[PDB]
Amino acid sequence: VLIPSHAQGELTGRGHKWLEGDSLRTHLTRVEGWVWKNRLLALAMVTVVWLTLESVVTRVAVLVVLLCLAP
Amino acid sequence: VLIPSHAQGELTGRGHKWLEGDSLRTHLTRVEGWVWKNRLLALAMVTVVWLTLESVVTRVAVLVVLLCLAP
Amino acid sequence: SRCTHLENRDFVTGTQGTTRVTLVLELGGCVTITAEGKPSMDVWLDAIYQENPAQTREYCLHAKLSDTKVAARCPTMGPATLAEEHQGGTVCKRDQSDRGWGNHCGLFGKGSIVACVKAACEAKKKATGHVYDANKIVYTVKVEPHTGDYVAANETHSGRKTASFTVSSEKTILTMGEYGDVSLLCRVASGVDLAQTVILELDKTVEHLPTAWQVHRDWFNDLALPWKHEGARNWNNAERLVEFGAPHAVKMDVYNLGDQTGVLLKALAGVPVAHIEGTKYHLKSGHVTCEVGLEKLKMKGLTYTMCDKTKFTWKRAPTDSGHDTVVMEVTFSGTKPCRIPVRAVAHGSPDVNVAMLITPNPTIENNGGGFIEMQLPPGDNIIYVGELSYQWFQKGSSIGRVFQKTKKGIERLTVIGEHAWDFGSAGGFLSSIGKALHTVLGGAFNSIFGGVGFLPKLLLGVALAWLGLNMRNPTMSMSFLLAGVLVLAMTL
Amino acid sequence: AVKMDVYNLGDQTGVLLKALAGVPVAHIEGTKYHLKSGHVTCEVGLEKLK
Amino acid sequence: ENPAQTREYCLHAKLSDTKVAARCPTMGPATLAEEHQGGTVCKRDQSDRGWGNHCGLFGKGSIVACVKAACEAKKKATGHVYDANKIVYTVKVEPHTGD
Ligand SMILES: *[C@@H]1O[C@H](CO)[C@@H](O)[C@H](O)[C@H]1NC(C)=O
Repeated sequence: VLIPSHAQGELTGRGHKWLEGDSLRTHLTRVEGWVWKNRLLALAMVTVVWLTLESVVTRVAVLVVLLCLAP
Repeated sequence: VLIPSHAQGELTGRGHKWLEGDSLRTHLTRVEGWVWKNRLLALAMVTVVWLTLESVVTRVAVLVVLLCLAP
Repeated sequence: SRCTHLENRDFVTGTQGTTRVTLVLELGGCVTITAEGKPSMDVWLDAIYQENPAQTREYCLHAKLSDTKVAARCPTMGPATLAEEHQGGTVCKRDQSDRGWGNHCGLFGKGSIVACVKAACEAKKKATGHVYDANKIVYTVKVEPHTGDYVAANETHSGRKTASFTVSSEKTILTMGEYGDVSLLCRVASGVDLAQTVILELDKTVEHLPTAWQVHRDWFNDLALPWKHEGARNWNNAERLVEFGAPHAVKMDVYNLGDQTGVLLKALAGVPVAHIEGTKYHLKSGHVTCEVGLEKLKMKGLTYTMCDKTKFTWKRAPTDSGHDTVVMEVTFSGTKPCRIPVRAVAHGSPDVNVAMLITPNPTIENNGGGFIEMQLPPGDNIIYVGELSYQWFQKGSSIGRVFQKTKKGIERLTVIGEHAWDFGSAGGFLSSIGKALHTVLGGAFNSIFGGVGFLPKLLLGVALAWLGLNMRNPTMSMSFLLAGVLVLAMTL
Repeated sequence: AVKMDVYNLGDQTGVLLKALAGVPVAHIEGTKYHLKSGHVTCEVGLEKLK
Repeated sequence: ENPAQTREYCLHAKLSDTKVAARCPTMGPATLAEEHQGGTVCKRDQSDRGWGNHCGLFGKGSIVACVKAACEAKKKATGHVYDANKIVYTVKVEPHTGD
């Protein structure tokens, strides 16, 4: 079984709607779930910033991407 | 409201399990979700390859990551 | 021989001297012990259960909502309260409406509002968890010897002896008829890690679902569902199924999230199931390091006569066993009991016995006998049961069965096999160091990397390998080892 | 080897309800299927008012 | 007022008439009459028959199971569409009468 969400549509809305206050904040609780429960691996992410190729623009574009990879 | 999966857990097994040929392939079918519904984006990632990058090694690390990030 | 019934079978030799075989009995597995001078045994982990164990956090999947009570106030006229805000089993959320004048407030603005429901649970939708106490857990090892009889799955074998294995409970001397006896030194808490093993139970009376599962405890206590213990009238975290919207100046409406069963069932993707039989909560996966002594055993019926070579009849034709061995069933018609002159030749003008007999000294009893298992080299072979003979072309290969034993040995090394380096017996600079090289490796790779997922197991490892490519110091270029580790170790 | 067991995936209601994050709701007053959000263009003539 | 409707989806499958055909590895992969109706789900597979279930040979025992995938009561995810023939946009206008 697969269902993707209705994040694709997000068509209208000026009446009543669903949990859009906590829809994008589902993922913001997931990734913080990857942080607060895997603190050793969360501190493993620092070894890419100040040790590997720290080119200015391509720091955050690797960091936030790698944090948001883990579903 | 979110229950995390057993992507995380994965204790043991010589008995019977739920979906071992689909746990890895739920995400692969979701990629088919971001391809079959988004054939225009299937064309939009071509211009990533041959017109912008010129960085043959890192091209796969762009394409695959930008597909898997799409939930 | 119950080991013939299922695919996951392991053969363990016994030399002259080696009498205390340390096995690792895996659930849904079967180990055939062979020994030069001893009759062959079949020892297996049969069941892992505990009768009505201490149940942990229950959960609610489908919410029952009734007596919905909403009160609203003006902004500066004493924000809204209810008597059911503080009652048990109630979910409330304080909010602020937009009070106009039809709802009759003297002022505009953000008048406070609250909605409360008697958030009970729907019947028989409880996701009940259970944990195994090591003080009262029961491992079960049934030992069947190769009697030469054959018994199917519908029937139970007579000589199949059974011993229960708890902590009030050490090692069993099983009376194996006239074969001698066998000892089963098993260990209780050094099987399944019972601290991080939670038996999830949904409605067992629902027909088309597995009865129980086996989930990780830190996974189990990080669920965002309403939870309680046994006998609790009310729930904790009951607000994780009940949702509210914005109000419209008088009422905020309540919207249940319905049933969340399938959300749980998707979330058990790759979890071993478990069985419930009344009071017993069996497992369907697991392992145990039972040291089995071959000490009291002796070859039964050495004093028996030899059967007539003429009077052998096939009750059943030979065939491939699935484990690159040959099984069969003969019937002797003359004087019983006696010993069966089983030999197999190589079909190269041999008159040479190549019958690596799994069951040594096959005998015909007065009530049965004839089930013979043997391993053969590849090619044409003739298996002589006395003067009775039959052609056999063995489908295996010369290195194919060795490659099959390595194909066993690799898939043995699952998380069962991560612990199971004691499948031999005190190898010293082979097996005891085999524990050392893999326990500090797999154990450290269970502290971290346990709770990461197949996607980062297949991508973060290759990313760290790619950082091995993009490395300044050539001395620090041994972070390319993470390619060889993280793409191979935790990818099976 | 005898009984390949078949397993339902149970109810998938909440699964679908997690897929409706950001949806506008719609009321049903029996016969009518109301929307709660939308848009239209109208023209308002006030020359016939006083 | 009650438009047309599209694809419905059943969120809770009602399984019934669950039958499994199995055969010894070279003893004819078994036909089932239950495959040939709609609302039935079947899947072929290769198990490993022993002599614990009364065969003559071992190997890849052919096996297939079937069910009748009905639906549960009022557990339909009914999709609708619009026909502009019966669509109504209601506009109420209220002046300022002083009340
Ligand atoms: C057990 O024995 C009977 C007697 O012949 C046999 O017909 C039956 O198939 C067996 N039971 C099962 C479940 O296979």
